[PDB]
Amino acid sequence: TETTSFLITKFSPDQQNLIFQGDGYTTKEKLTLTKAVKNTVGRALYSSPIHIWDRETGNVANFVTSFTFVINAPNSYNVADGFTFFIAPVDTKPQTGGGYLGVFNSAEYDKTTQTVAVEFDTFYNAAWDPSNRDRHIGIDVNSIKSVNTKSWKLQNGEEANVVIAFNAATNVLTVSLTYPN
Amino acid sequence: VTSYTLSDVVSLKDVVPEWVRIGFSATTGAEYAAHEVLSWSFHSELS
Ligand SMILES: OC[C@H]1O[C@H](O)[C@@H](O)[C@@H](O)[C@@H]1O
Ligand SMILES: [Ca+2]
Ligand SMILES: [Mn+2]
Repeated sequence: TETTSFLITKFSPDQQNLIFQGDGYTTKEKLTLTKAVKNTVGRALYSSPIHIWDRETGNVANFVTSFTFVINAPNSYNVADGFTFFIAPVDTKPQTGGGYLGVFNSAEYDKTTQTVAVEFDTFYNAAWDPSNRDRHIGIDVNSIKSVNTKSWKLQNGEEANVVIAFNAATNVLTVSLTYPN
Repeated sequence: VTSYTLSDVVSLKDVVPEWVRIGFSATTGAEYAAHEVLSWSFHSELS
């Protein structure tokens, strides 16, 4: 058995157990991925690698993560591009920005990407996003084109409480987003 | 209290390496917004 756990209920200016990439940085209380500026990318990773599955036994880890995020758009109607929770190789680095969310490079399936992400997409990219044009939660596997989505109404500047759990027994990944109001 | 849930099967073993790093990503393009995280917890167990 190998377990890795952590809890950060409030970020600090000197958050040393985190790796920052792009414009990501911490402040007292919050972790900022991007400011309200055009064409940027910000990422933050937990410092320690995590043993997710083992080739020897073929076992896969059960895991659960919870976080609270806030999207603050200065133009409440024109919002882009979104936020994601991802699981990538240990040497992961920012990928294509904009609609690619800094985690992918195309809408086709790329096994070399080796990334699973759960997106909170705020902008409709015609090339791959749902036709209903709704903002949405999506499960991404090696591609920006989600394998499954759920329309979601963004509450500008409101704290979203999220829980993502993975059941090793059933290979079911569950995402859950809740708002106060 | 508004809530949304989504779920699907993901064969992690065939997509990601044995060891991984986890994190958050957020981007802007021609349009934009501030993306922030207020707290974070994680727990994994591999038998
Ligand atoms: O920001 C919205 C949109 O702006 C531009 O069109 C590009 O950067 C896209 O990738 C992005 O999705
Ligand atoms: Ca999009
Ligand atoms: Mn999308």
